[PDB]
Amino acid sequence: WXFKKANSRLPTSII
Amino acid sequence: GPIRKVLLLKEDHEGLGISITGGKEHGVPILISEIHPGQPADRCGGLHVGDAILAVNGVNLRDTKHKEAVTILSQQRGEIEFEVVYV
Repeated sequence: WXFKKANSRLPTSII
Repeated sequence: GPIRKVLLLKEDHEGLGISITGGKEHGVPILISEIHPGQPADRCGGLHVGDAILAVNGVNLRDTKHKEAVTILSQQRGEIEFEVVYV
């Protein structure tokens, strides 16, 4: 739900 | 929700099967953005997209930059405990 800063387009890694 | 501790079993040829985002330099926790089907994270059935990884095997990741956290996570072997909370 809604707007969480942790949902914003940020650098990502696949491990 | 509440903190959960979840055990993941990773075989030596496998990765964890997660995409992770976030980190100290972004002012957000280390977060699970994807759970890859069939890989260890998926198989444990206790982890969700949107979970913050607070610690892994007792390594506190609440105040660590992205790359460092990814490095620590990728060094873990065998039966790995994740301390998580849903954000």
